Amino acid sequence: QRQVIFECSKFIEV
Amino acid sequence: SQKNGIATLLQAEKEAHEIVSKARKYRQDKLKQAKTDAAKEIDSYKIQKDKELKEF
Repeated sequence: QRQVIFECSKFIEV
Repeated sequence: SQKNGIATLLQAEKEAHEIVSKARKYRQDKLKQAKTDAAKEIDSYKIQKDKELKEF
């Protein structure tokens, strides 16, 4: 659940 | 376009939520108004009866 937040804040920052 | 597109979504959703809440606000306010504008009709009719009761 930590990783699907780390890899979906990055998708919004891109 | 990552945060521009999400920004578009976020702003749209706030704006939809607020228009629908404005129509709901309008319904509450009209039902209260109904309660108010019925209170005015009652005491103009009562004093009408008071007036012709005084003739007697």
